[PDB]
Amino acid sequence: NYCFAGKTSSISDLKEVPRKNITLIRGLGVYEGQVSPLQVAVKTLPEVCSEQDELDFLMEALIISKFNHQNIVRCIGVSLQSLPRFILLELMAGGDLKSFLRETRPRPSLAMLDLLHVARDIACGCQYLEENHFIHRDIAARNCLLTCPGPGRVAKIGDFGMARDIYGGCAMLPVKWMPPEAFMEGIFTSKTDTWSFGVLLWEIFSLGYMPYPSKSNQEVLEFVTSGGRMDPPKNCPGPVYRIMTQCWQHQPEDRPNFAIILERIEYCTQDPDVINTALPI
Ligand SMILES: Cc1cc(-c2cccc(Cl)c2)n[nH]1
Repeated sequence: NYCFAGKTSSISDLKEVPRKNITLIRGLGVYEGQVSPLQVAVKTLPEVCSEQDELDFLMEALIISKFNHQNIVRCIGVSLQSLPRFILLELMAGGDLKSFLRETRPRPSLAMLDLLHVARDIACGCQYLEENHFIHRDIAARNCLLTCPGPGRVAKIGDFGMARDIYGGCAMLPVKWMPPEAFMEGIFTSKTDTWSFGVLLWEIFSLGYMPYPSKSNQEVLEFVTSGGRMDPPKNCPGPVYRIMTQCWQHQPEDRPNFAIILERIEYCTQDPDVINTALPI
């Protein structure tokens, strides 16, 4: 049983697709697939898995199925009555955002306005989640996807594994994306996602760098609790960095909600001094 947006659903509300219509085309590093012809992404549940795993996998399908927003990957259906168990998802030809930023890094193509649109796209999805009282818990560039690598790309939140687990270890917590109260007290609110979006904003304008580059998890933990914060990414415009620093306010009540973040991202797309800033090569 899953609840969201005022309703409770179950494995039944999902759209079961008969296994016979589903064809795998590639591994994607998750597979490209076909449904008779619709092009989809197929998330597979290993047959070698525990019973906790099985329930983990079912919840994710219910979670993503209850969202209706252009910046959240669509759930096409499921194939759970056959093995291995499939979740069918919107295909995002652009791939994940962290790799795209790394491969598309300018070299001897991509401009400041493109990064702001990605940031706006993800901020729009987070607002939708916030307005519906869903806490993602793992906003990060690795969990965002792009429709296409070229112009007119749209970014969307693509993975909800963390929100399903707490619905898995100290060395596995995304500490570098978490605010103090989260890794200290295990408190999670919409203001948890605000902090994480700030780190995501740093990932975006650093063009795919790991946050707190030379630090370890425990170093970051002690750095952040003491009040330390990352420096601007190379060439990052001031107005963009100021969004990050507002997202990283120590007290959650001093952080902006996602409506304000969107508002400030849009004001940055209207500033020539911002969008005419060159990326580092
Ligand atoms: C849920 C989902 C993942 C993807 C995808 C991941 C990596 C590369 C590419 Cl081309 C697509 N699309 N949809």
